[PDB]
Amino acid sequence: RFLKVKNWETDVVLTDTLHLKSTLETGCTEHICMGSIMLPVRTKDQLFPLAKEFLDQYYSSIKRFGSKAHMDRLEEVNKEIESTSTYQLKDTELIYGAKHAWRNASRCVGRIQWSKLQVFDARDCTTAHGMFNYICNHVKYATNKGNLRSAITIFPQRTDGKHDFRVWNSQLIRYAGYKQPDGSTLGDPANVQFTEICIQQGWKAPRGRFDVLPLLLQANGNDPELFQIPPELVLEVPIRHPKFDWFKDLGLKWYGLPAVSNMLLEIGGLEFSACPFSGWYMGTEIGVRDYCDNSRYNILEEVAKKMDLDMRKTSSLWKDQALVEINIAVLYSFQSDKVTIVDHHSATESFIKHMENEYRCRGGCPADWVWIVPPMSGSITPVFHQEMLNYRLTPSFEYQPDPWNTHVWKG
Amino acid sequence: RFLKVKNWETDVVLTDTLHLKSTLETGCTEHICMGSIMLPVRTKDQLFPLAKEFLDQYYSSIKRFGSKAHMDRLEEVNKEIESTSTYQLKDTELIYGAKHAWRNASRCVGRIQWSKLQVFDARDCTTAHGMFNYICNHVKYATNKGNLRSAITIFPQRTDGKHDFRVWNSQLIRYAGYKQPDGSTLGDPANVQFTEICIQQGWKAPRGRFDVLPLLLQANGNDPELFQIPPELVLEVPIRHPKFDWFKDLGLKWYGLPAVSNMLLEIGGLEFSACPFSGWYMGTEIGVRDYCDNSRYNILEEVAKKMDLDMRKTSSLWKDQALVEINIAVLYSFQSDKVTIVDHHSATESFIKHMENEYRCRGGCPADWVWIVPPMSGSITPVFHQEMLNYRLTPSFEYQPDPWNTHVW
Ligand code: HEM
Ligand code: HEM
Ligand SMILES: C[C@H](O)[C@H](O)C1=Nc2c(nc(N)[nH]c2=O)NC1
Ligand SMILES: C[C@H](O)[C@H](O)C1=Nc2c(nc(N)[nH]c2=O)NC1
Ligand SMILES: NC(=[NH2+])NCCC[C@H](N)C(=O)O
Ligand SMILES: NC(=[NH2+])NCCC[C@H](N)C(=O)O
Ligand SMILES: [Zn+2]
Repeated sequence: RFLKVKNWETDVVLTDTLHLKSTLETGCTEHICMGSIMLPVRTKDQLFPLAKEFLDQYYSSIKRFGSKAHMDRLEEVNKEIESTSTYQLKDTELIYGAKHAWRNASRCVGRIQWSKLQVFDARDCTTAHGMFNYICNHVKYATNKGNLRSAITIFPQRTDGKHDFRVWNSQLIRYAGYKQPDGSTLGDPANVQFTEICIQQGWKAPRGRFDVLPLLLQANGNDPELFQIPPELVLEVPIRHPKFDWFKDLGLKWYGLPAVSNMLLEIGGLEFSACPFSGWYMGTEIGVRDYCDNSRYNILEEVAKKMDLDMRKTSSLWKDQALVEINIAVLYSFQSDKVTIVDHHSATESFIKHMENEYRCRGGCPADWVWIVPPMSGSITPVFHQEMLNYRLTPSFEYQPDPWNTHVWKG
Repeated sequence: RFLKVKNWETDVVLTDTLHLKSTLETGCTEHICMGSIMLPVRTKDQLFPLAKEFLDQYYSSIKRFGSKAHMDRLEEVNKEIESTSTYQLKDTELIYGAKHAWRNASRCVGRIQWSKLQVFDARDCTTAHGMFNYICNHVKYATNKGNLRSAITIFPQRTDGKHDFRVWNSQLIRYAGYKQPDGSTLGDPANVQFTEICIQQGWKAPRGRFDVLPLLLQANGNDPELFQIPPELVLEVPIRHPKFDWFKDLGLKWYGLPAVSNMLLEIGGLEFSACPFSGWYMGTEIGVRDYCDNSRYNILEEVAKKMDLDMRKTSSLWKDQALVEINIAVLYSFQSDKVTIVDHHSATESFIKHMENEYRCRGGCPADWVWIVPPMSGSITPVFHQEMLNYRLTPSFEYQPDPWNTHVW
């Protein structure tokens, strides 16, 4: 069955067939849509099928479907599964898998870059210190002195679920958050719980507004260990405004490398629980969400005062005016320091081209409108006017429970 | 069964049971979400259950579920259907149904006012002139000299599909759109077509930027007729800026009464194909969408120019800067002339309050996030952080084919 999506600003209509290759569920039903809900070990029995589907997808991609190599590989994997209850991916398959998990990530607006992902194979890693070393190398490679390069580091896959590798941080680089006894929060409120865990594990917190958190790494199911990322490897950008000189006085800054590190990467049934990946920021992530969310740094009021805006009534749109300025500042500061970053207009325009290309060459592009449309100026970006279909393809990136909720402490 | 929705800014969690009474489909399936797609006569056998469902909910609301009156009514309607192959709602039922259709409109952010809807029963209507009269009265009543009042006028229900009442305009009051020789478009591009169908009908068009279109009314299935709305009944607002004295020079204006007229109202299986309704504007509808959409008035560049902003590269956010000033202008203009209007911050805050009331008093509130979150400053409004469940409840307002693609002169 064919499904069509229309762009209401350009009348361009596209046909989606790729959704037929989707077997996973969305969370919605014929009677209800859960499109705005944030969060809507395997056995041989179930592993064989998943491996085959994947290998079939892989061999078709290299134009070797049905070849001897394809058949030999399928036989080899099946023997290995029956013989060990699992199987190891070849390097080529891992790279293909990682790239496609990105290509299939419906919430990511930066997918036009999917094929250029640098994949670091850390499957030979066995200890927390080893993990730290791999992570430091990823950060330095990806940061590339400001000329950011997309990358992902893949640690050993899950086996019995009791020997998991996990990066307890939600992002490799992030600022600590501290709940004060007067009820206020110093730093980033989003990371208060994790910061408390770090302190308990022994981290000596400098209790500032922008303290880079330490890495809390778990290897082979052991208790996590603390490590400090070499400061020389953490690139930060002081935020200033091109017209307002008092902006710099707000004492704001952010890190240049966004590296999600708490997701699970699934490839051919295999589960990679520690797979930190990084790209580069879209301005609004920082300027709109990290700085202006009421539950994050929440700087709107202060910026509004400095601008001497009429804050007596919302209809003055003081919040909106300030939001724009803060976002102009974030983009300007990053550009001035030559640290890669993309504004939402540029990012969304590129996503539309990528999407159309994907329909034509792949038969579709699963996309989550709720996440794709920028958190500011929605309708003045092309994606707002673009109908999208959301469905789950594999390989894929999945959410997983925070480790502190499930880890069996060994002492 | 029971579903929970969380607000990530307030951590508040609400439980939804109301979705269980859902009947219609959503467009989605367990393998695919069509949440962002704009567009995802009955027989006696089909009607019977629908009527029962409605009366059952109506009587339950007045606290007399399973009463003699309830039973009698169901039996009465039951009989009427068997004979006339349909039935007539009592006035009380018509009012209850219309109010609930609004209550159930998942794409409406202004539902906190749902119970105050004024309903004008125009079922006794029979001609295009009669319809024109009813519409004029609705406009005057709703405009109320700028102190807007919500209202809906309900014309005769569907019978056989060959005797349908329809308002061909998409809104009671909208501006004309003409295709210039310049290749460009004069007026509102969204109505370029409908405009043509009217100009074709003899409408002498002033061919200006903002020309109030004429009503094209269809009664009892006959072909439609034209009518000019008394200019004294159309409240318009000149758009100026609280700081950019030059803004007014732009020469822009918008009407104060937003009145959707191309939808179909379903109550107890009965279909009301002509049911224009009006409320009042949320600022962004005009400032962000009507003025800044690329396929609408598309006025960003021009405004950014006058503001003398660096339009060389997108990263200067000139588009965003201008967008905000404009929207400040709309709210200022309307407020200056005492014409009801609500900003997106106030409107979304009220919707959150409404959702909570609805959850505690009805077990839920169907809502389409894609439409509820305003087209600008999304995450700066509380609804952005609010998980919502979208489902179809009845009575309801449904989309319907433009008549000029079904009629037959
Ligand atoms: C190259 C630059 C990249 C840009 C500009 C980009 C942009 C974005 C943005 C704006 C979001 C939403 C983030 C949020 O709201 O928290 C996102 C989500 C996502 N992206 Fe990307 N991305 C990039 C690279 C990557 C890479 C390297 C991968 C994977 C290898 C990826 C995987 C994902 C996934 C899985 C999500 C959803 C994460 C979640 O659910 O929290 N992205 N991306
Ligand atoms: C009184 C103030 C009202 C406010 C502030 C309000 C606000 C809104 C807004 C902002 C939208 C989206 C419009 C768009 O993007 O095109 C909308 C849609 C809608 N509203 Fe309301 N509304 C009001 C009254 C009404 C009334 C009186 C009814 C019906 C009795 C109603 C039924 C609906 C429906 C069915 C939609 C979706 C229409 C579509 O699909 O195009 N609204 N409303
Ligand atoms: C409840 C709602 O789904 C939630 O607030 C949303 N979060 C996000 C979103 N979009 C992005 N990119 N990131 C989010 O965290 N859209 C909506
Ligand atoms: C494609 C997408 O569904 C479309 O652009 C949208 N239109 C609208 C929307 N929301 C409102 N209120 N009105 C629209 O017309 N959300 C998204
Ligand atoms: N563009 C990216 N790679 N984003 C990753 C998510 C980062 C997160 N949204 C933040 O603001 O820190
Ligand atoms: N608030 C309302 N009643 N809106 C009805 C829809 C009007 C439409 N969005 C417009 O800008 O013309
Ligand atoms: Zn859905």
